[PDB]
Amino acid sequence: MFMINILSLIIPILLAVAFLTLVERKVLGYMQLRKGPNVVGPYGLLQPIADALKLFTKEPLRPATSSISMFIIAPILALSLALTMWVPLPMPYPLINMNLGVLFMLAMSSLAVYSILWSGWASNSKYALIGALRAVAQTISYEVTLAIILLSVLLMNGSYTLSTLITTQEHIWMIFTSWPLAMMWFISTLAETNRAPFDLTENVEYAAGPFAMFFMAEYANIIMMNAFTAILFLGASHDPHTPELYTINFVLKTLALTITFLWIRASYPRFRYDQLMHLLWKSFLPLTLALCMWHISLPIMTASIPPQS
Amino acid sequence: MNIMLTLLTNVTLASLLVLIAFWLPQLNAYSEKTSPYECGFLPFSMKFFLVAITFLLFDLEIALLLPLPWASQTNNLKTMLTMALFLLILLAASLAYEWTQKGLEW
Amino acid sequence: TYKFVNMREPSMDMKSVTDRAAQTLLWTELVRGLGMTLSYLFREPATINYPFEKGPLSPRFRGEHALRRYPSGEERCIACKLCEAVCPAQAITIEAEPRADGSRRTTRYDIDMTKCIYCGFCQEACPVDAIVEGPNFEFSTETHEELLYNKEKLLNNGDKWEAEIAANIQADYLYR
Amino acid sequence: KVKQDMPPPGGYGPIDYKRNLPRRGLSGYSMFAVGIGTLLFGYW
Amino acid sequence: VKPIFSRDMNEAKRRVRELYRAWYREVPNTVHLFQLDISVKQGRDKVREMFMKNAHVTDPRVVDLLVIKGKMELEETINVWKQRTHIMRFFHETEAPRPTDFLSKFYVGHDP
Amino acid sequence: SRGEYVVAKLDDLVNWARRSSLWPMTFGLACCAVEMMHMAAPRYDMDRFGVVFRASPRQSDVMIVAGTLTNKMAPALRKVYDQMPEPRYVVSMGSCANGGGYYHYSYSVVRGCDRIVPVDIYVPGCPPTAEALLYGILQLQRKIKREKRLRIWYRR
Ligand code: SF4
Ligand code: SF4
Ligand code: SF4
Repeated sequence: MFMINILSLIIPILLAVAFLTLVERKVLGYMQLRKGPNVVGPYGLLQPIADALKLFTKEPLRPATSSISMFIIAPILALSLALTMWVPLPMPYPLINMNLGVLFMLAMSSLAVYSILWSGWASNSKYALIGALRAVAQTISYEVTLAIILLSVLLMNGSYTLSTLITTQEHIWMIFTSWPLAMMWFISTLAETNRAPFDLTENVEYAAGPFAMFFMAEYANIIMMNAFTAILFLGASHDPHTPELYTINFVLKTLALTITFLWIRASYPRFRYDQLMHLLWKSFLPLTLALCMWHISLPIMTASIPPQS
Repeated sequence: MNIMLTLLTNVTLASLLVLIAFWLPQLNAYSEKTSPYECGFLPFSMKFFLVAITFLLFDLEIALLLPLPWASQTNNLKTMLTMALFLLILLAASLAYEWTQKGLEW
Repeated sequence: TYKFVNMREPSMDMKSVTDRAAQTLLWTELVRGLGMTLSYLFREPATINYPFEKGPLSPRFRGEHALRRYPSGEERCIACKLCEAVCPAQAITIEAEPRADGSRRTTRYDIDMTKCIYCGFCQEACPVDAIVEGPNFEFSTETHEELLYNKEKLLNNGDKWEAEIAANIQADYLYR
Repeated sequence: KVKQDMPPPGGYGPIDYKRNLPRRGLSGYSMFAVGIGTLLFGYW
Repeated sequence: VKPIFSRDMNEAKRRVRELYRAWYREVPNTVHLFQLDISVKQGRDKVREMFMKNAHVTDPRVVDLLVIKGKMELEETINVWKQRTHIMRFFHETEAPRPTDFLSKFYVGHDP
Repeated sequence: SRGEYVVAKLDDLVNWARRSSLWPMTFGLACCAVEMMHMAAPRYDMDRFGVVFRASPRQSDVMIVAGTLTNKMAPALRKVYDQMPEPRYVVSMGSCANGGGYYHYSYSVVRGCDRIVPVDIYVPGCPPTAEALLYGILQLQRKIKREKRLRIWYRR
């Protein structure tokens, strides 16, 4: 039965990513006074299937990989880590309940970075390596601020247990207590997934299937990060007898956050590498440090230290 | 065993998909692109490495800052608060040093 | 006569500085832009349902060239060849011989649409309204040879589209 | 009689030709106060 | 008349030799850079052939301009501004050889 | 037979996927690129048909030659074309791309992109109206729909 749970966590997420592609297309189009995919299936519901079938039939070209071995491991690592990050998330009950689930999430995101380095290095392409290293630099800065914000917000949770966040936000959403950290956290999540305006347009050598899987892993990471934001700040009511209510509310929150991800994508011009790092090092980092000081001092000075257990 | 099972299932699923995406789709015959990778022949700028070493050190300081949630339960709250503020001040000082001096060039 | 874009000094009033810092810290202008795109989301999309819905077009539209006929059924083209001369891309090739009756009827009226620029000089030059660019813009082919239109192809195009071509000319000849 | 496409008697109506970007939002003091108030309620 | 670069033919020949040295030394690299299928000898043979094509010139001004044009082609070749086809264009390959015998030309066509 | 029925149905499925999710690359060279943009503009919205402008030629299926292919640009077009993965289709937009159009007798204009790359659909016009280009793409979709790659392999 546990294997059934694993499958019921993996397969639906992949299907959700597939339909998220269509949702993004339509949302961006209608924000551009356009109709997204509307011919391929009713309201484009068959568009993701068409895309997948076309991709898995397109001639895969070989990118002269210096190390097929590594070139193949990078997609596997990305997808596997993306799937694993969903496991600790409490939709009211988590699949695997870890006392330190938050740190597990952070570590999984940290390993995911290697997929980028491995892809570029094995690609045997100067432009590929340059772009990969730029991605390394971008994810480098997000991790620091992300970790600091997560620690600061969990200073009121009482532990790194993800399930406890529901109890902490039972009465009031965490955002009302830590809204600046929420802003920086959302922007940091955008930076992590390289979603605009933190893209670096112009791992492209990947052909068809490989590319498709990398794309799936990236979008699954988008959905997972939005879910993490939901659980952290947008707490949801959980009735122990009827968990479906929490599941519905949480899903709606995650969908809203992904829609905001697309909404930002088609609202702002893309940053520049210098500007992105002069944000994530000279604007966010000092403020994150100050807010971490504040969120350490506040529970002590207000006698609001959360329970350890 | 449950977490190990999850890891195994995820890894195997990803590897199976990589199989059906790297070897299955290339079975279909698509002629032959007799096209050689014409190559005929180094930007090791500090601008990149600096971003890396500084991240390593800040990540190290972040590691020292991780046990803070459990450290708030100590009876010696004043001492713990002072030490935590000290570590945060040192992080800020390191950032300030790099910013004030020739650093944060990214 | 001249307007100074930008060239606006910022007031250093503490209230003004406070609002500027509020814009910087609270990301107000980004939220304003985001709201603008959200407003665009709830508008009505401007996409037409091709090919079930066609875009607006005027009677003066220039498209597929077509050779017309008099109401009696005789080809209007009297082989003056001035449309061949005026053609800025030298796309029209006209060869004429006295017909069995004795009129100036072309034995070759070839226009390669792959070289024509669809300027419309040909229809403006023709003194008998024989060569008139039709309303059909959807005549894409799969082979290059098809684009090169013979005299027979032009006559058939004229016979097919004559109703619309005549209606458009009747609706525009006064302007010309 | 001549029937060219001509301006209507009296001409067309006025056409906006200047930037209309309006002013929206509270004052900086007020916005900061609202944020701090939300923070205070959250803290309590 | 103002000389372009060389006042005398001897000065012009000096420029010609300088250009020939540069082309002669560049040919090996060019074959490597564009991955040409010609041999280093073939490229150097072509260079000599091209120089010998304009071997009837007697005006230093014309020789100067020829050297300038030769330099420009070398600059593009060295800077990889030319492409592989551009370098191969010197070696006319697809073009069918046109015969010189009168009887052959008589058969081929009305060629004068 | 049953074998033919299975192969035919599978071939139709493959044909549907490619024609539904055609990914074109904008090889915008001249005036015709502007009308191509108007095709992707809200009024016509090629994306509505699943045709999304793929900047990467390595992930493209249709090369829309839009403009005058000059001799200087000619090698680049072919080199980009052979770096496209298969199946790859070429759509020639505009008289200049079709047979040189206004510049057919120019000293530095290729007399049609057909010489450099094999073309599947020729869109006439100067510039062809965005609907005509959209019509050509739909004609290409129908052309893909008629393709029977698997059937011929089975009947070989
Ligand atoms: S201008 Fe008119 S009448 Fe004269 S040759 Fe052309 S089509 Fe015929
Ligand atoms: S419309 Fe223009 S390009 Fe076409 S045949 Fe007439 S003159 Fe030539
Ligand atoms: S066909 Fe006409 S519009 Fe298109 S590139 Fe040529 S001249 Fe420009």
